[PDB]
Amino acid sequence: SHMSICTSEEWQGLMQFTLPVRLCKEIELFHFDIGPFENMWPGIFVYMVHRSCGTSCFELEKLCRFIMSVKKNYRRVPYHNWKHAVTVAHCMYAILQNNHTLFTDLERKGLLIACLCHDLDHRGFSNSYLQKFDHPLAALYSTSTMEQHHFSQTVSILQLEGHNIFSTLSSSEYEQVLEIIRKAIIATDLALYFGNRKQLEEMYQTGSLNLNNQSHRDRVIGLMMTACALCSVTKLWPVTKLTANDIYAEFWAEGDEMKKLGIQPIPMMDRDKKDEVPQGQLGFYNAVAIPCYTTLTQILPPTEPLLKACRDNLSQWEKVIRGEET
Ligand SMILES: [Mg+2]
Repeated sequence: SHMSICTSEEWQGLMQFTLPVRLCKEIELFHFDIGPFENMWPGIFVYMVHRSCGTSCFELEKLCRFIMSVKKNYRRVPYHNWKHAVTVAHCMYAILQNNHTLFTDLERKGLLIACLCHDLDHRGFSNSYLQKFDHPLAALYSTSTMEQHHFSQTVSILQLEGHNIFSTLSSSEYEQVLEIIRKAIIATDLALYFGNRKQLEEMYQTGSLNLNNQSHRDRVIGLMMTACALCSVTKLWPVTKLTANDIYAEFWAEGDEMKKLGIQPIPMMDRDKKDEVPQGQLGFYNAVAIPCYTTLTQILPPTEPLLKACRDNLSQWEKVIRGEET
């Protein structure tokens, strides 16, 4: 399937990697920023998998090959890259650690892997772009185009020799974890978030939400995936601000291509309309981020720190709009 594969030096190096003692405590916190520790990113993921799922959950050799090959199949784009993948996986780790027994062993291992793989082989182009210009991917995947591709990429990596970390699961559990991963990755398509959140909010307010109901579990997991995928808005302001720079760098490049195809891009993707960014961020926080973390906190009380951090960043964008930026 034209997948990149890690080298022996790469996965063997990870196998011997040891995570500094000081970071063990930091990694448990919601606001942890992996940014200053690039060389340790693969190791941080191994650590989280081991703490959440156990050191024997996966054959170590296979897990290290899987991780280093996943890294190699993320592209050098400004935002939807390897750093983003590990950042999202860490948010999931923090959510799971704080709500551990609400999720099964199968779900925790599937969700950590889904987060690491949720944007696999992203090229820096949105579903809007692929569908507007009839990219082959849009023909193959009519909706949630890039997300269906990310899942396909995930399965392709598992299919590489010695990379299938899930093979030791019974045939029933194997099928189940692949479905958990497929649904989780598809849920990262923000187009689906709006309806999912509205539904969950109503089930919560009316008291019909039932975690013993599979469809309800699927929706809760979907909201968790959205929360993790957007977690840059829950970091300390300087981190959130720096990440916004990368997000827009990617958007502006897409907008440049649209102009070449004769189409005016939306203002958010127009590098000649940067003055509109602060209000654009306000709109995103009000329509997507705040409601997401608000409903997540209602369903999973321990995730409240994400909501508090999101609210703090909304306030920061409001300060920018008032001309108080430093
Ligand atoms: Mg995505």
